[PDB]
Amino acid sequence: VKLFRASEPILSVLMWGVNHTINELSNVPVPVMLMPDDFKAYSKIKVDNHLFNKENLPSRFKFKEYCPMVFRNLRERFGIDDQDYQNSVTRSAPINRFLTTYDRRFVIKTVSSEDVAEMHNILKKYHQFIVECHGNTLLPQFLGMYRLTVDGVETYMVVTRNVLSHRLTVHRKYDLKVAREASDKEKAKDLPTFKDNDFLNEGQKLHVKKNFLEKLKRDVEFLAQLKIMDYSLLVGIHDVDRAFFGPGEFDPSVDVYAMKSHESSPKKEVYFMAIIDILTPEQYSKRFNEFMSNILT
Amino acid sequence: VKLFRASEPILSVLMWGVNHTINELSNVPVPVMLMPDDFKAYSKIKVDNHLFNKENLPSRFKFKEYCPMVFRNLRERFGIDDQDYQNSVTRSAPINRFLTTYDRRFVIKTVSSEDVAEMHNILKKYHQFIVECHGNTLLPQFLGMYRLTVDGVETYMVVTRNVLSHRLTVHRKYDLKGSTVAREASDKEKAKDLPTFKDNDFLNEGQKLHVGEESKKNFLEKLKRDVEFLAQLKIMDYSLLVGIHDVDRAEQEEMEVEERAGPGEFDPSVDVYAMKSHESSPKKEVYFMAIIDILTPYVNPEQYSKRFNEFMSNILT
Ligand SMILES: O=c1[nH]c(=O)c2ncn([C@@H]3O[C@H](COP(=O)(O)OP(=O)(O)OP(=O)(O)O)[C@@H](O)[C@H]3O)c2[nH]1
Ligand SMILES: O=c1[nH]c(=O)c2ncn([C@@H]3O[C@H](COP(=O)(O)OP(=O)(O)O)[C@@H](O)[C@H]3O)c2[nH]1
Ligand SMILES: O=c1[nH]c(=O)c2ncn([C@@H]3O[C@H](COP(=O)(O)OP(=O)(O)O)[C@@H](O)[C@H]3O)c2[nH]1
Repeated sequence: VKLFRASEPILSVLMWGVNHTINELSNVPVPVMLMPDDFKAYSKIKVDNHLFNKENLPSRFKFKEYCPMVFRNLRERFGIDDQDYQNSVTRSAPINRFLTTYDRRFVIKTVSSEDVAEMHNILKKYHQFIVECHGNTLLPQFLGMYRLTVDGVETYMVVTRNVLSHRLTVHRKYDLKVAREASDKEKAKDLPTFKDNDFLNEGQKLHVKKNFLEKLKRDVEFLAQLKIMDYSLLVGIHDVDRAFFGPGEFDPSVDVYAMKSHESSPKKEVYFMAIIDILTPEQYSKRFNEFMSNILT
Repeated sequence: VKLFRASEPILSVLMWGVNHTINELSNVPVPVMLMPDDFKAYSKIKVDNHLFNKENLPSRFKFKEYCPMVFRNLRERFGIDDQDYQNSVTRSAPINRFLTTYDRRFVIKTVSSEDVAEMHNILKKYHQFIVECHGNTLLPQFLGMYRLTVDGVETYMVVTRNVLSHRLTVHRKYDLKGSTVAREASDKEKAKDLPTFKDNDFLNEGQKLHVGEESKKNFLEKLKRDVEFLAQLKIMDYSLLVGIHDVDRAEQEEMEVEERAGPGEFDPSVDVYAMKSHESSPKKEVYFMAIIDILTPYVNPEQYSKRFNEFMSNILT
């Protein structure tokens, strides 16, 4: 009995909508191939209840899902079962614009209308690229894209697989990208978001092999070839020593970006690494890949 | 995996709609009491898909369900699981406005805006009457009420449990009102495969139904209660539907089917209007008898009750 009880009403709508669309999809056959119209398609449901089920849901709301067939296929190619996605979103309200599902498995990012249009422009080439990778890639893994309408205001969301581990507490986070550095406001947060200058001014390195770079070069060559800029690389460090289940112990089919540190590392660490924010040139490609090529040993 | 394949889009939308509302209802807890809000409530969904899932459903339709909590409660009170209701509507399209679910268990009647109004106007008294009779009534057992919009057109439908059996063939059928006037079946009707005979055809045929004292008394007590209730609510033009199933003929036809390559026993938990004929009776028969068509408000209602009951009393011995 899924009460869609949430910290606030828009989360109740997100839960109700992902539950709804994923069931509806379970009654839609898996095609032999996607078709171009699947790349221009959408689902839209408008709910108008009166004196009914208003306990946790709003009474009037709208839910739209962009390209349901394309994102169900992507979900498949990334190895995510549809019922697991639905459970991660509806079993418990998502948590803290940036959310994760209660089980920290997926992140729900609020995006702009421009970002939704941009993804619509990149989607067929992105999907074909993921086919040709067999999902082995450092790009964001898009699982769904939704518009919600609550109290007249529209909100747009993109669901991606979490870069960081959903079980291991991550101890230092870097948003590696002129020159950028952490605001002292951000620098005073419970888990800071250090940017590019303070990974060099701190002396951290990540000691591992070379095939990470082989995947990254393909990814960023693709991003540039699609005229995308402004993307970052997200890096997380987990210090095993800080500390049933275990320490440094993770499932690589769930934390897909995780990487064990070499025996040669000073600290006993596990790293997580992936590309983020790819919804918006060629020079960016080379400068950014250089920066990240000089951080593995 | 449910395609909702149907010969007409409206049927597909009906199947989608009952599926949707029953599954939504399964996330709403089951209340201790009904609140009065529950009798003025409704649920509305408006679907506008685009290049998506258009094999069977329309891209654009609307579905409204009335007092979903009250009819869920009624379903409970009549012994019907929500899961079974959903499955009879959605496993395969309803068939031949009048339909029954593929498994013959429930009847789906297209009704009018005024019928929906009168159903609201009587629903609270109807629920309490069902409550204080424990579901023991000849009246229609209402399980759902919906409004479909396909191609900008609104269709109201009312779901009821079948007066007739879902297994036993029904060989003769009458629609009796007890009216002073000459209710007789047209040559048109009388020329159909299973015609619905009316009063004067029931009398000019000398049909009686030997049911036996115990069932006859339960029946006449049920009917007296029910039609006093209808008179209280100023309701008229309701009929008694009677179906006769010939056990021997059923066996003959059954064997003529099996030759191309119990008997007369029914389950009163599903065929709730069903009665076996008396031990010492001419032919082995099974009857189904219930009241139908009770959504038309205001011969007076008390006068209608009187004439109706006086007629139905002597239709069975
Ligand atoms: O005594 C009542 N209590 C009610 O609670 C109630 N709810 C509906 N109705 C009757 O239903 C019919 C039209 O159907 P409906 O009302 O569903 O259409 P609508 O006017 O709401 O929508 P729309 O056609 O403008 O889009 C009309 O006779 C409504 O008066 C009720 N009568
Ligand atoms: O636990 C997390 N798992 C993630 O997978 C994840 N992805 C991003 N973030 C954070 O959100 C902002 C990036 O957002 P962005 O889209 O790259 O850029 P912008 O600030 O323009 O929105 C920064 O604060 C990032 O540290 C994540 N946190
Ligand atoms: O629960 C039921 N199971 C049935 O199997 C059944 N068959 C008919 N009816 C009712 O009887 C009248 C139609 O009789 P009809 O003469 O065939 O058609 P109509 O009078 O509209 O021309 C209407 O009240 C129908 O809803 C049935 N009710």
